[PDB]
Formats: sequence, structure tokens, C-alpha cells
Amino acid sequence: KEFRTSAYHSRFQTPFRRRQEGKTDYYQRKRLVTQHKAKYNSPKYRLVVRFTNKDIIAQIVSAHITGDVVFTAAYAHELPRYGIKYGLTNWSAAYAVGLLVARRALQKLGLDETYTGVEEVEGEFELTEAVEDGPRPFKVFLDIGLQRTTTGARVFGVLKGASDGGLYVPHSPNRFPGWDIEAEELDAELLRKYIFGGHVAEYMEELLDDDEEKYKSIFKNYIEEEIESEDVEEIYANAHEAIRADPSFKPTEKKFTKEQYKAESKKYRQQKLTRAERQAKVAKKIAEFKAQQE
Amino acid sequence: GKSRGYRSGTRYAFQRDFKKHGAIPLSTYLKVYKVGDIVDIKANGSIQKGMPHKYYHGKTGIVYNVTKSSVGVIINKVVGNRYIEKRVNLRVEHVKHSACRQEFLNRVKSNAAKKREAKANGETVYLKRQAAKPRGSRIISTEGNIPQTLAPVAYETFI
Amino acid sequence: KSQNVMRELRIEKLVLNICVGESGDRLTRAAKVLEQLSGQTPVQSKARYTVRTFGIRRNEKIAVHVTVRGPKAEEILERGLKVKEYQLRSKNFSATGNFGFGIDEHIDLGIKYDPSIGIYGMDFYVVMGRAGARVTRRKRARSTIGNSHKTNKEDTIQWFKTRYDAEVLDK
Amino acid sequence: ARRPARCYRYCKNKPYPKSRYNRAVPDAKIRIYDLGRKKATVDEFPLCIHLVSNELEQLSSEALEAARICANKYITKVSGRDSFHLRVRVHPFHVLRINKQGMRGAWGKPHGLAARVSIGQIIMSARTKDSNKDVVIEGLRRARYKFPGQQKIIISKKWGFTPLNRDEYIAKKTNGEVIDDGAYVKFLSRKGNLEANLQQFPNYQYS
Amino acid sequence: TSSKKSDAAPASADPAKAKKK
RNA sequence: GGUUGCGGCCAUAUCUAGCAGAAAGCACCGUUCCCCGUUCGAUCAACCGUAGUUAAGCUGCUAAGAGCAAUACCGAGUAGUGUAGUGGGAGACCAUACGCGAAACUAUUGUGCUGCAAUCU
RNA sequence: CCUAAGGGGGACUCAUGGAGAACAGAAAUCUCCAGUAGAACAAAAGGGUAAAAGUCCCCUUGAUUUUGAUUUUCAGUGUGAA
RNA sequence: GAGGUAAAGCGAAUGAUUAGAAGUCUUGGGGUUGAAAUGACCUUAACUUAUUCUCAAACUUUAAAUAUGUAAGAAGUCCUUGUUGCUUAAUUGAACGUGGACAAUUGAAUGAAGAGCUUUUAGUGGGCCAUUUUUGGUAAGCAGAACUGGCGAUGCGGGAUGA
Ligand SMILES: [Mg+2]
Ligand SMILES: [Mg+2]
Ligand SMILES: [Mg+2]
Ligand SMILES: [Mg+2]
Ligand SMILES: [Mg+2]
Ligand SMILES: [Mg+2]
Ligand SMILES: [Mg+2]
Ligand SMILES: [Mg+2]
Ligand SMILES: [Mg+2]
Ligand SMILES: [Mg+2]
Ligand SMILES: [Mg+2]
Ligand SMILES: [Mg+2]
Ligand SMILES: [Mg+2]
Ligand SMILES: [Mg+2]
Ligand SMILES: [Mg+2]
Ligand SMILES: [Mg+2]
Ligand SMILES: [Mg+2]
Ligand SMILES: [Mg+2]
Ligand SMILES: [Mg+2]
Ligand SMILES: [Mg+2]
Ligand SMILES: [Mg+2]
Ligand SMILES: [Mg+2]
Ligand SMILES: [Mg+2]
Ligand SMILES: [Mg+2]
Ligand SMILES: [Mg+2]
Ligand SMILES: [Mg+2]
Ligand SMILES: [Mg+2]
Ligand SMILES: [Mg+2]
Ligand SMILES: [Mg+2]
Ligand SMILES: [Mg+2]
Ligand SMILES: [Mg+2]
Ligand SMILES: [Mg+2]
Ligand SMILES: [Mg+2]
Ligand SMILES: [Mg+2]
Ligand SMILES: [Mg+2]
Ligand SMILES: [Mg+2]
Ligand SMILES: [Mg+2]
Ligand SMILES: [Mg+2]
Ligand SMILES: [Mg+2]
Ligand SMILES: [Mg+2]
Ligand SMILES: [Mg+2]
Ligand SMILES: [Mg+2]
Ligand SMILES: [Mg+2]
Ligand SMILES: [Mg+2]
Ligand SMILES: [Mg+2]
Repeated sequence: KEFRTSAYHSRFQTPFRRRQEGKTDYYQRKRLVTQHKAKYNSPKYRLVVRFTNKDIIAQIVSAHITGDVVFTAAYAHELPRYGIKYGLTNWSAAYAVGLLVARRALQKLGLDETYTGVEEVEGEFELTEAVEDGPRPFKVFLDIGLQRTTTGARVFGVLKGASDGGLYVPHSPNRFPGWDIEAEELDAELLRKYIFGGHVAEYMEELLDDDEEKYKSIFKNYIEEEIESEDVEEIYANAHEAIRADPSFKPTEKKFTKEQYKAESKKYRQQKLTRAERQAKVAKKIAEFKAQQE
Repeated sequence: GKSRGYRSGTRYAFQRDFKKHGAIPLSTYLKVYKVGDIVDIKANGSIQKGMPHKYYHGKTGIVYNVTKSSVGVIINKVVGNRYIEKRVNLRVEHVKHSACRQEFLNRVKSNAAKKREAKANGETVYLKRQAAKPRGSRIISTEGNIPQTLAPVAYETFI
Repeated sequence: KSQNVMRELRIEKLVLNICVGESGDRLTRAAKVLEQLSGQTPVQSKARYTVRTFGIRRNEKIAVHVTVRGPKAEEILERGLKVKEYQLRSKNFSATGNFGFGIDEHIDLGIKYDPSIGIYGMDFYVVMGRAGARVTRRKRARSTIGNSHKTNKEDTIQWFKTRYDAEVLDK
Repeated sequence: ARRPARCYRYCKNKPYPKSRYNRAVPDAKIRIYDLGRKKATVDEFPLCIHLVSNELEQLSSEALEAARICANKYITKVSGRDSFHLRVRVHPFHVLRINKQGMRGAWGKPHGLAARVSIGQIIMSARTKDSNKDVVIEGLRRARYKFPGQQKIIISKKWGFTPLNRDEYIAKKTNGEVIDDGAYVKFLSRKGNLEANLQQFPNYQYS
Repeated sequence: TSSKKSDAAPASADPAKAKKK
């Protein structure tokens, strides 16, 4: 039997537009977003963490019926301003993006002097504690989307950065890199190693004395900047400081105006044929079919 | 053997709409219900907790209590020769704001607007609603519309 | 352009199946043969249901299979094509561009023979695919492959004839 | 054995068909609904004559079989087995029940089958040639005696078993909008794949 | 060890339909 | 206007087959020391952005396309139905009066719109 | 009837069809594609359910404690259940 | 707002069901052309495709009429800022409020021998009939339900006569 009948198409119920795209887990989305009905219009704030092939996107979002509204957003491509120009998808780049978004959100809110965070990153597990006789810390819930929960995943780098930046984000340390599952304690030394790019630096050192050709191809950008492993840590250590000095968002200066961009894109992309045009097409195809009348 | 269970006779009432089964669109969970809101009740068959009884499917009431995932609604039910106040705990999946408020709440504003502007012009305006009245006189032009005479048609079989 | 670099055919995976009809020592020895050939721990398949004629029952460990990818898959594939003397049939290629054959003795592949192990026949299947099959296998944003990029019987047959200098019969 | 037909004439009960709820149901006496030269083409038999019910009524399967046999016998005897195509247009899907202590536990058992027909519903249709009109009419008029109630013999305005009038059929035929399908025809559609539509109707004069 | 799949849901001995001539 | 992240309504958004896609983005793509998961680094994890590609994803256009959506001197004021009679008819049923009123069918049009943030020839 | 067939989390997708692989055949196991649920969810049926409520994996005991309000049956009493 | 009954539908799902037509490499068989070839053929039967006749209390995309829930203000709408141990990242909200504004067309029709409230007690707890809807039954001055109106409990004019 032919399966794909017209009745099959008639009775098919298409899923949600963004579920058929495979982008939103609506089970997890419902559990995250729904707010206690007795807290009425007070919103729950989400830390959306998304990884592209080249970029890390971290946004603080509250949801409404007309659509989500962004509070602040920090991207990984903002990092070159702070001194990290290469490896924009490290675990440490994730940490830097989390710290940046935390500082930027707190600047927007006004909680800068209060809730500085963990200023001396030693890799210990810590949660942003509320200040007595003061406003509660900005509460944010982690939204990892479709990305799998694994101990060592890069999303928890943004987690730790946001936690160290002063935001209150509830979490546990059994998914951080450096968690010993057999002896249920966190090796904070290894976590601190991962926070400041220690694994990448150790890879640089191990590859340079073993495969110099591969070290030359994999770590090109590092070679022309004459940046070795021993000053890798400094690249993050300064950047952290810079992130805390001026976490404000500076938009990129646009080489063209909005109208010029719109006109340029509007020049391409085909536009739909008029009804008369396709009627003429049908008439021509009918006439040109008369040549296989046999 | 007689059968009278809680969800007896709800085969079609509690069905999801055709081509609308599955996940709940999230506007249901983002709406905010306050005590005094008027809400329609429609049981969603896919959420069985906090589900209304089949009597309240299709009834409209007042929210009196708001909880984590549910609202308390006051319904007046006929029991013999009087009404009994019923207090039903319903999850917000079975509830939607009633559209009867928005019609009456707009007429209050419109009446208020009409009252102020006639007052601005130093004149009067009448705000009471009226039923549809019989139509007035009118003149039918026949230029291009001279009456065409019709007759009843003869009987035919078309099978 | 049909002559694009990313349209290059190449092996996705090779799956090795030994369906010994019983459970116990013989299936274990077939698994030993598979672990010898591939260097990877194979996985045993249980019968989905019971058939008395075949002497199998539901959840009885019947078959064993293993998946190999990369250079080792290529080495095993040509080692098995030598036993087939590089001659498959047209009937052997599926419409989705995958192909398979079955050897009858596992010592023809080129491994040491042990009287304790004995000889087991073996089933070979190669799964073909171009670059970009990750679209159909990734978690997020899963989609389908375009028609020109799809693998079919003809493209796989021509690629097999070119890359192995073998003959594809049709008896 | 069989009760008199007067016991089951009227649609007093809801429809009671064979189903998973009544299973020990006998078969209807009528099994064949198409007779005569049923492989004849549409163009061979232009004239259609109906036997129409003027009653909201039940006709037993036994009565349907008897009328079918009578009409077929007469028309093949008078005009030949290849001069007509007879079709019974009502199928008996309603199960009658019989009861026979007393009225306790009186739900009956299946007893027979009947077709529930409405007013104006066609019972029998006969497609034939024009010259065989007077024969076919008399074939149906005899069959009327096997049925209860009032039935009318009505000459159709349409060509054979088609839904088109005898003039619209000629128009759609000379316009290449009709093709044969064995005993029936297929009509051209101005919707869907243009190439498949054109392939199926080569003689279509487009305007 | 290795095996643990059967993402199906089977009945009893269910030699499936098939089983005919 | 294009693109991405997060969305609202949840097919005018889906399905099939073709064709096209500037910039950026996205994607495929390269690698396995490290966190991590597998029979299989295929999925998941990590690293590089370095060697390559728009072939595919994605986007747009095409189709007397299927489906879907909308409209109606379409069908049809039909079927049905509230109310009435000391209406017709042996009956089955039917007509009429004051009201309400479909579905199929047919024809035509259309094939996502849009919110927050970021980015771009 | 069930220490899971309860609870939480995670991964996967079921019935079925097509095309292929030694013995292997209508039915053993493997692979790709298709697959709106046509399966499965203890049980009778209905409803409900697809990144799940189904299959599989990991951890568990919320199948716990104190007593009120409420829904159904209703006399707006009880019991059961929620 | 809710509904899923009438009608309608089956070249829409499910289930039932009549007929041809064209196709395919498990064609299911009979006779071939066969030496076998299964390699074709004549045939019948299956399926597939586009069609066709007829159906459903325990089928259904659609979907009435009657009937049904809520609303049509002063206990309303709007403005400002007080209380709390609840809530928010908050100076956010929630609820209840102080103070201020909106005057008789104070926010549809129609009616209202006015509205509201309490206590106490009788009889009763065999029912039946008519229209319409309707179940069992061949049916019954039979048995059983739904809404209303009646008889019982009711005389009076008519139906000769009659709950
Ligand atoms: Mg999840
Ligand atoms: Mg019952
Ligand atoms: Mg419903
Ligand atoms: Mg429960
Ligand atoms: Mg009856
Ligand atoms: Mg009985
Ligand atoms: Mg008669
Ligand atoms: Mg580009
Ligand atoms: Mg890889
Ligand atoms: Mg990955
Ligand atoms: Mg492209
Ligand atoms: Mg169309
Ligand atoms: Mg009379
Ligand atoms: Mg009327
Ligand atoms: Mg319909
Ligand atoms: Mg569980
Ligand atoms: Mg889960
Ligand atoms: Mg698939
Ligand atoms: Mg039981
Ligand atoms: Mg369960
Ligand atoms: Mg207990
Ligand atoms: Mg218990
Ligand atoms: Mg009670
Ligand atoms: Mg109780
Ligand atoms: Mg309605
Ligand atoms: Mg019902
Ligand atoms: Mg009906
Ligand atoms: Mg059917
Ligand atoms: Mg009908
Ligand atoms: Mg409609
Ligand atoms: Mg209050
Ligand atoms: Mg009075
Ligand atoms: Mg008393
Ligand atoms: Mg008493
Ligand atoms: Mg008493
Ligand atoms: Mg008594
Ligand atoms: Mg009666
Ligand atoms: Mg009675
Ligand atoms: Mg009696
Ligand atoms: Mg009624
Ligand atoms: Mg009366
Ligand atoms: Mg009285
Ligand atoms: Mg009286
Ligand atoms: Mg008298
Ligand atoms: Mg008399």
C-alpha cells in the first residue's frame, strides 16, 4: 500500500514550530519557566547557555506571553576586548562568559558594591550568600537546553563563572570537572586548574616536545603571539580583573546603517510569482505537452 | 450492573480537540489569576491531577484561592430548590480567563469617555443600551434594478 | 556542482554479525573470534522472541555483533574482500547505498586457528554515507539529507568498483 | 421458523448491525448485487431506470433476493443475458431479533437481516439500451410484487450510472473529459498535478 | 558483558505475525 | 530586510519533487592530552578555528502539487429542528404555519505572522 | 496484582513497511530508510500519553508524619476514592 | 463559555460492504511453449493504484435546533500612598485600606398584591394518562425512562356514551 496518502497528510498534527526544529525541550522548559501562581507576575529568571561551533551565548531571560524579554546578554566574541582573543570556546572561555554576564547584570541592577562574588578564585565550591539586612541576591536558574548533563561539560563553566560573579544560581558540584565520584568530594585543585585554562596549557606543553608539527598547526595563533604555557594563566587572570573593572556592554560600531543592510539583503532572495504568471506557465506547459501525443 | 464512577460519560467531553493533543501551549502557564477573576472551566484530559469533576466542565466562576499550581473557584450549583456554593481546587491547565469581563469592562470605559466629552461640549449623552429597533423608512431606486418577476417552478425528478 | 568535495563517498561503519543458533560456550567462542578480529569488546544480541523450530527462546543470547569504524574497518573490509576474491553481486547493494556479504569460515580472514575455538561463519555489512550524516544523528536540530546528497545503490556500486578494482556480478 | 414479514416492516429500533457485540448473526440471503453484463462499458447502456422507495421502511434480505431473482429471470428471458446491467442499491445491514420464562430476559437473538430505506431512496437500478426500455420497466414492475409498500419506477435523467445528465455526458465526452475505467468512467480534474492529469486525458481540448 | 537493548514492547512468545505460508 | 540565541500563537508554519542562496551568522568540517560516554570519540565529552565545503543542514523561489488556512448570488434556505392545529393519510409517513438552521459538494484566494537581545555588504 | 508495575533524573523510540547480509528458510541476528502511534502503558473498557506516561539505565522509599479545607456519591450524613 | 444528539461523511481515520478497470519480480492454482526452462504464454484468485454501490447504539473530520454556565456597575471604574511576620533581585507584587475624581439615562428589555429571614408541624413516601423523544418486545388497554401539561384531588360546555 502507498503509505503517504492525502488522508495521511490531512490527519497529521504538526508539532510546535520550535519542537519540529529540534531546538526547545518543552518538558524542561515548562518545569523551568512556570512560576508559583501566588507570586503572580514576579518572573523567574533563566540563564540560557548555548554553544555554537565558534561562539558561547549566555543570556538572562524572563518569559512573557508576547515572547521572552532579554535582561542582559554576554557573548564569547566580546572576550577580545578583555584580553582573550583565541580559544573562544574553552571551558575557561565559558567561565569568563559567565563572570562577564554576572557582572553586567549586577551593574544593570545596581548590585555592584554588594555581591562582588568570589574575587580570589581558588576553585572551591561556593554559593553566593545573601547579605543580612539587605536585598537578596539576583536569583537565576540554569537552562542548558538540549545539551547533555555530563560531569565536565562546558555549560558548568559558565555556571561557575556566574556563581563566582555574584549571581545566586542554585547548583551542585558533582558535574564540575574535578569531581571524584568514588570519593564523593570535589578536587578543588583540578577545578581551579580548569578555570584558568590549565588543561590547554598542559596540552601545549605535552604536544610541543612530542609532535612539533602538530603543535605548529594546532597552536598557530599562540606561536605568532609568542605566548607560551607559563603565561597562559595571566591571560585569564588579567581578563577577570578587566571584566570586573568595566563589565558594561559596548556594542560593535556598524559599518553600514540599518536601512543600507535591509536594502542590500532585499536585493537578493526571489519574490513570489503573480497568479497570472503561473497561469501562463500552466498554459505553456499544456501546449508543450502536445508533442508526446504519440 | 449499574456504573456511576467519577469520570463516567466523559468520553467526548474530556477528549483533546482534533489535532490538538499533546503538550500544553505555555500561555496557559504564564497567565496570572487573581482573586476575583472570572474564569471558564474546561477539563484538559491529559492532566489528571487537579482535574475538575465532569459537572464543572463548561462552567464559569470566581477565583477565590490561588496556590502553587492551582486556583480555587466558587461555583453555585443547583441542588433541588436552591444553590449550593461549591469550592473546587483546579490546576491552571483546566482554567482560562472569561471573556465576559472584557466586554463589560470596555463598556464601562466607553460610557465614561462618552460622559466626559458631552460634558466638555456642555451637552448630554445617553449611555443606556437599547435592543434592536424596527427600521425606518427608505427609498429603493430602480435604475438598473427594475423588478424581475418570479414564478414557482414545475416538479421534476433528477435521479 | 555535483563534483563537490563534500559529496565524497566514504565508509561510515562496518558491522560484523555471527548468529550462532544456540547459547553458551559456542556463542562465547564466536565472541572471542570477534574480539580477536576487531580488538573491541563485541555485544551479544538476545532473541526478541521464542521459536521452537530454531531451538531458541526469548532473551536467550543468540547472536553477537560488533561495529568498527575508521582505518580498522577498512583493513577488516579488504581482508574480507580477499576471501571473497573481490567479487560481489548486484543483488547485494541496498537502495540506501549499503552493501554486505557473508564469509563461511573465519580462518580465511588470516587469523590463527584454534581447535578449541573451531570455525564459525560470519556476516559482513558495510554502511555507506557521505559527509554530513551527523545531521541525522545529532541530538539538537536533527534534520534530513538532501536528495543529491543521499546515498543510493548506483553511486555506491560505482564507488565500490572504482575504489577496489572488484567486479559486481548480477546472477 | 421465519415470522411473517409484517413483524419487521418499520424502523422502530436503532440500527443493529453485525459487530463485535452481536456475533452469531446469519448471512443475508442476498449476496449478489450486480447482474447482467456488468463488464459492459458506460457507452453501451445509456438508459437508467430506478425502482424508488416511497416509504421509510425496512426490506428484508429475503425480499431483496426474491425481487432480484424475479427481475433477472424475466429480463434475461425476454431480452437476453447480455441486454442489461441490474444493480441492487440497498444492502441489508440491520439485524432483526426474535425472542422465543415469558418476558424475563427477553433480549432476542439474531433472526434475519433487513435494509433500512428512506423515502426517495433507490432500491434497484437498471442500465440498458433505449430499445430495451419497455422490457426493463416490466422487469422492475414484477419485482415490485415481492416488496411491501409503495415503490415507483422512475426513468433517470442521467446517462447510465453516471451523475451527469444525458446531455452533460455527451459534452464531457466530446470534450475529452471522460475516460473509460471498465464498467465506470473517470472525469478530468482541473486540480492537482498538471502532467498526470494531461497524461490520463490525452484528448483534452484546453481553451 | 554486553547486550541490554530491546527498545520494543513484546507480548508473550509472539513469533510475530508473519508465521504463515 | 538577511542571520543567530531565546520565544508567543502552534501546518497560511506541514509533506513531496526540483532550482537558487551575496555579507555575516549558523552548519558540515579537523583532533583525542585533558573532564566525560560508548561494541564503536557514530551519539555524548573535551581541544583547535588551525587544513577544507555550501554538497548537505538552514533560507528563499518554482508546482492547473497533496495537505492546510480563509472567503461565498456554491450547494441550501436543502437535511435537520423549537413551537401549532378536531391538518392529509388505514398506516408508513407527508404537507402546511411562526421561528432557528447544517455537513458534504462546488468555486476562488492564500501558503506563516510576530516579541526580546545580538549581529551583517 | 506491583519494592516496582511507586518516586526522581537521564538516554532512546514503539507497532509496522521497504531494501539488503553464510548456514538462514514466512519466523532466529545485523544495517539503512520509512514509520502521528497504526504498539505499549498489570487487569474490563474509555480517555490520556512521543526529546513520554512507552523501552532501557542510575539512585531511591513521598506507598512517610500532624491534622484541617475541598470534589464526587450526598440528606450536601457516613464509607470508599480523589 | 461548555456540549457531541439530529443531520451529514465514507474517491477522511476505524469498522462493514457491491462492482468492474489497469498494473507488480513471493504471482495461489489449472493447461501449456516448455526438455528443462520459470525463462514466457491462456486462464482464474490475490494484492497495489485511481475509481464504484451501500452502512454503524456501543464509528467519525464537520456539526445544528431546543436546552445549559457566567456577565450586564456605586459591594462599579480610575488616581495617590499606608499595613504585613506573605512575595520579589528590588522600593517587585498580593490582599485589605486612608485620601481624591466620576450624580440620577447610576450604565438593556419586561414584570413585580414588594423583598429578605426563622421556627415548627400534618399528610405523603402503591401512582397513572396525553403530545413529542425513546428502550425491551411480533405485539398488547404490556413493561420501562426524558421534558412539559393533566387525572388522582375536578365540577362545568362539547366528543352520543368515557378519570
Ligand atoms: Mg531534560
Ligand atoms: Mg451502564
Ligand atoms: Mg471535547
Ligand atoms: Mg495520581
Ligand atoms: Mg424497540
Ligand atoms: Mg438477563
Ligand atoms: Mg409493492
Ligand atoms: Mg559564508
Ligand atoms: Mg569526531
Ligand atoms: Mg560534542
Ligand atoms: Mg547549500
Ligand atoms: Mg493546493
Ligand atoms: Mg383514524
Ligand atoms: Mg419550517
Ligand atoms: Mg460531513
Ligand atoms: Mg520509575
Ligand atoms: Mg524522562
Ligand atoms: Mg527514520
Ligand atoms: Mg485483575
Ligand atoms: Mg509508570
Ligand atoms: Mg503506606
Ligand atoms: Mg497505602
Ligand atoms: Mg459530604
Ligand atoms: Mg465523603
Ligand atoms: Mg454553542
Ligand atoms: Mg454520547
Ligand atoms: Mg445518525
Ligand atoms: Mg473502508
Ligand atoms: Mg444515512
Ligand atoms: Mg466549520
Ligand atoms: Mg479580602
Ligand atoms: Mg396584578
Ligand atoms: Mg413529614
Ligand atoms: Mg409523618
Ligand atoms: Mg415520613
Ligand atoms: Mg403505601
Ligand atoms: Mg409515551
Ligand atoms: Mg407503562
Ligand atoms: Mg402494571
Ligand atoms: Mg427530552
Ligand atoms: Mg395534555
Ligand atoms: Mg390540582
Ligand atoms: Mg378539568
Ligand atoms: Mg358532558
Ligand atoms: Mg364518538
